[PDB]
Amino acid sequence: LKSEAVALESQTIAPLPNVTSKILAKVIEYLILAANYLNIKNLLDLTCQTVADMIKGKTPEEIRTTFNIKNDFTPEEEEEVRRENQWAFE
Amino acid sequence: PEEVLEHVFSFIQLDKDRNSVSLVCKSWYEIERWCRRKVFIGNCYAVSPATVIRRFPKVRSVELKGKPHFADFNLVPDGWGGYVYPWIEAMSSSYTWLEEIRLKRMVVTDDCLELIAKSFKNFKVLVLSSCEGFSTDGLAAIAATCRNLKELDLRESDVDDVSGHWLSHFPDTYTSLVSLNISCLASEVSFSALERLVTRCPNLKSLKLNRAVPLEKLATLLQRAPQLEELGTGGYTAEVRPDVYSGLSVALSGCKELRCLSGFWDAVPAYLPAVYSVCSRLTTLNLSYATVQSYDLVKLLCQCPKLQRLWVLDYIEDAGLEVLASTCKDLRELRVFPSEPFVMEPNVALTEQGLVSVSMGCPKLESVLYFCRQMTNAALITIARNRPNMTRFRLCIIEPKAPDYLTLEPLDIGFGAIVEHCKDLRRLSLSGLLTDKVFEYIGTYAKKMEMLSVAFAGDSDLGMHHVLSGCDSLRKLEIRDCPFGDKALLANASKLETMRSLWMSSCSVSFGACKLLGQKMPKLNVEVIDERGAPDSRPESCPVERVFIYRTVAGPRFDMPGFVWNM
Ligand SMILES: O=P(O)(O)O[C@H]1[C@@H](OP(=O)(O)O)[C@@H](OP(=O)(O)O)[C@@H](OP(=O)(O)O)[C@@H](OP(=O)(O)O)[C@H]1OP(=O)(O)O
Ligand SMILES: CCC[C@H](C(=O)O)c1c[nH]c2ccccc12
Repeated sequence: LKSEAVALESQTIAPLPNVTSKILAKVIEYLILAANYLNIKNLLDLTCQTVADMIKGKTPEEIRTTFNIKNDFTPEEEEEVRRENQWAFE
Repeated sequence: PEEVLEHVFSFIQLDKDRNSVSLVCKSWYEIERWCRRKVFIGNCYAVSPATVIRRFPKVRSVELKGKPHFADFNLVPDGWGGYVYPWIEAMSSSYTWLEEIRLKRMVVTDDCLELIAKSFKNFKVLVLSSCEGFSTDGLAAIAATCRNLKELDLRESDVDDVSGHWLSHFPDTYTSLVSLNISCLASEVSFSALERLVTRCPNLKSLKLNRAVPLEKLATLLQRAPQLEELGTGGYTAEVRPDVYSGLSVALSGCKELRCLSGFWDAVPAYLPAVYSVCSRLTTLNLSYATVQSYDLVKLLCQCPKLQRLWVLDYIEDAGLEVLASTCKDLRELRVFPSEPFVMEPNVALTEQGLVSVSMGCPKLESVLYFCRQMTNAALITIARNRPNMTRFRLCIIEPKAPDYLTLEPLDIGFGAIVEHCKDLRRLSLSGLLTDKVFEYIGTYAKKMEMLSVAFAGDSDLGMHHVLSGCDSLRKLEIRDCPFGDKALLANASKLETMRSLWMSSCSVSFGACKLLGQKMPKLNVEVIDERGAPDSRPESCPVERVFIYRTVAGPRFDMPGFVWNM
């Protein structure tokens, strides 16, 4: 376990290169980037859920703000999608 | 990164939030569409099967709505539209893994059902809320073929009753039933079949019977279904006999998990008490079909402290509702229906005082649907004062254009108070003597309102104008016999793009003005529904019978009957 108690959780496993020291600590104390890597389905389900909450019910702009995504939409595409979204699917 | 994003995304299940994520970047738009499970299509002429099938390839669940709501007031002639086949045909080849189809006000044929039945293997949920054009033959097919069915729900649908035999076509291996609503059927289903059915389905939580199941047979069904959460009785009348009463009582209290009760057709007051075991845990009760008198209802209701929803005839009366008001501190939604609407002189003593009571007495009343014969601004003012938390308010005064009966004034300040005080009012529906002033009120205050309905109200286009101009959240407006026409509509035409539809029927909208709107607004679909021949056989300036405007991204539809005209 680098950089058999309750260490079989990870099905990437049951000697690590794509993890660090301060990270491994937090996993055993019990990122997502990881939680994945390793397969620990309940921790993947921990983070992915509360993350999905940073999102729940915020504007597209409001999300990419409070994340860090560059809007890569030509206003052409951005307006036509919003039209479909709102006229057909909401 | 793709996989983690897919996992985050599966938690987000709200349409508004799905759309929101589809619009955060080209990549989110792509992950998002591929793992979208459900599509809500509120107006099926708004977009095309094909457009949908390609945006959302892996869809498990489809809900679609057809004719607008004023089809319930028999105001959308047969032929208008609604056709679902095209939807089935398209999804049939594209949506192998489709699990549910919930449809509202659509035309559905035996053909469609056949097709659902043979194309969809994981099929599990069919809800047909007020549909037409299939028969029990249609149902047979589903019973026969859908190995995996969990819900068959036919709320106020209008079926062709070819025979009760459809239900036996369900094979003996079938066990997965969770929910059966067959209240609209008249076809008497085979009782043996139904019984064997209820018995081999351990997961069946909702069973809603038709009138053809007699009170006498109910007890037997419940012994087989002790785990029921929702029951709709069949008939509720019989010769009065305590073997009968007792078998009821026993069977019923054997259902510890019952929360919801309805049905009760021709209910005999002597047989209601059987249901008291239940009463103390009920959250929903629907007594709409029961013409039981007030004291009875009262006797029933003091038993029901946990009651959250109540639908009832006006037989309840004010005395009725004063009790309700002290008894059910948990009431969320009340619907009082009329027992005899084609009589302007009371048969019950249901007045405004009724609704006023409930409103002081139920901290949590938020939905209302109430038919009386008389009303006052004093009452509406108080109502609005007590229930700032109100969210759907539909009043309906039997005799139209009726004024406040104490002062004689129109009800504008009445309804003005509702919309001023119920800052989250998202639905409103109106009656009595009303002048453009109410609309000015709505336009100033109803900022969150989504749905408005109006009949015999208003003075001039100045009214529709205030609504179109004021109501930021408006999604659906629908109007009949009001003095509203061309000025308001054209003045406000782009509002129409931020709205799902406008219904105006028996109003003053001229064919000319329809023509012009259609021109200004390609992306709308301005349908004129009229049955007295072509609208050029008449001077441009003549009112059409009905016009139905709605945004769409699919352009004009192809299935217009012959009394329908796109502009
Ligand atoms: O328009 P209605 O024929 O009245 O029927 C309903 C409904 O009203 P019911 O309460 O009578 O079912 C809901 O509206 P609310 O009472 O909750 O306001 C509803 O579905 P929701 O449960 O999603 O609200 C929906 O409205 P929508 O699709 O606008 O949300 C819809 O009106 P439709 O005739 O548009 O289906
Ligand atoms: C009370 C009956 C239900 C209906 C509604 O609330 O949408 C309605 C109530 N009041 C109305 C006046 C005009 C058109 C529809 C209505």
